[PDB]
Amino acid sequence: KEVEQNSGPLSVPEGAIASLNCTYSDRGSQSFFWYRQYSGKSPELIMFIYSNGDKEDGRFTAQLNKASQYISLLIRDSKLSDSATYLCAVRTNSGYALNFGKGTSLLVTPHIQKPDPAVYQLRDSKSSDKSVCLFTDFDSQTNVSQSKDSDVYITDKCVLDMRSMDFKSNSAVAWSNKSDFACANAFNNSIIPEDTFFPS
Amino acid sequence: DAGVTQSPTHLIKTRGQQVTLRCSPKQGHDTVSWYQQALGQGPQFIFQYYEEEERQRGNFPDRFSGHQFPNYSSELNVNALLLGDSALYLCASSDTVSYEQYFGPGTRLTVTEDLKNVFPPEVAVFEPSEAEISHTQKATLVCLATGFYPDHVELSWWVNGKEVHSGVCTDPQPLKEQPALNDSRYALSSRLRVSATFWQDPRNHFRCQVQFYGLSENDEWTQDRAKPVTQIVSAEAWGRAD
Repeated sequence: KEVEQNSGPLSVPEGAIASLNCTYSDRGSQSFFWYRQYSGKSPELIMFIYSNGDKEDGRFTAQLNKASQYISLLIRDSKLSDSATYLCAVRTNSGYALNFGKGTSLLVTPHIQKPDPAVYQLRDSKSSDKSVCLFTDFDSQTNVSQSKDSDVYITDKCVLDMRSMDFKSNSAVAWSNKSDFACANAFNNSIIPEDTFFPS
Repeated sequence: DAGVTQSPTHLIKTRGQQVTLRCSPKQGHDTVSWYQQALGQGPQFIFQYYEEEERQRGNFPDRFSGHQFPNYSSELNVNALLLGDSALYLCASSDTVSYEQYFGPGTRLTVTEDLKNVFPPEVAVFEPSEAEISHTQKATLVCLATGFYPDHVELSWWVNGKEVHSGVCTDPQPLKEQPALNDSRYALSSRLRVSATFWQDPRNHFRCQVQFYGLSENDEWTQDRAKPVTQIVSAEAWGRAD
């Protein structure tokens, strides 16, 4: 279609340079935009560019090459708060509407200083019988697998930041309604670190 | 707001009905562009209005109509609604001199088969394991909102009466409880991690708050269960010297 980018997701280590590219077909395109869209929100304009070369804005650099018909966004010193869908848009000629690409999901991944992979069981504060399993403190190379079983639910990995102690940790949560379920079983579908703690 | 505003925040409708969405451009802007955004896709252009005319139209059938009034504000009318119209509808404003399209906050439309598919979330907080506290000197609470439809909730954490952001991560997407079915309900989890010392103080109060966007008074309801209106559902835990 008119504007091309890969969905990804693309991972970039925290602090490293993130690079996103977009190509466009209309050689008469005159302005070029990058937007960022966090989950549950609208796109926010982060940069525009309209002549060949680089435009720098803090940690962001946009690059345009009208002869090759691409635009790029570079993010220096990638932050966890930079994880978002990044959307490029082109306006052909003046005052027209924007054509958007499909968006590239970017995941900025922290280095876990002291990996301590563990699965814990958490009880409902309102009745002991219901519980959840928490896989936590694994390193950023651990993939969490989507459940096989339709009565067992497993979330994606999320990264939390305890800001005052500059501490980052990964977690995923799993739960089920069948009693057959045990937290030792819970994340077997995933290739788990061999050194994983399983107290109960 | 002097920014782009839209109303309403959300709509839940059945097939064949119609909706009108409203947009006011940012102060100083005179052009409005409407877009439809499906999950995992880019905003798709519907039409743009300047000086009360439809200046461009994208690949949208005749059931999408628009209007721009003399004060620059705009409406999108969609009729003969189909299940596939479920989307975020975005309004964007611009002017004739600058390079600025800015998006409003969007209107989420769900078109469903029946309003009896609509359910509010149940919410529960799960307390940190003593195994974690003794292994890490940290304490992770999990909040789980389950059973909701449509899939839009906003989850926040409140510790001793104050909204917190540090130590929090909420799943960016809800998960489908019944992946194989169209009108599947959803779940969402969030974690809050605090020092074990903070959890161990029984004066500390932790509350997971889930805003649900559901039906209003304009919706008829003649099921037995409570009308699944827009509402907040919370759960809580208190700390414990274990």
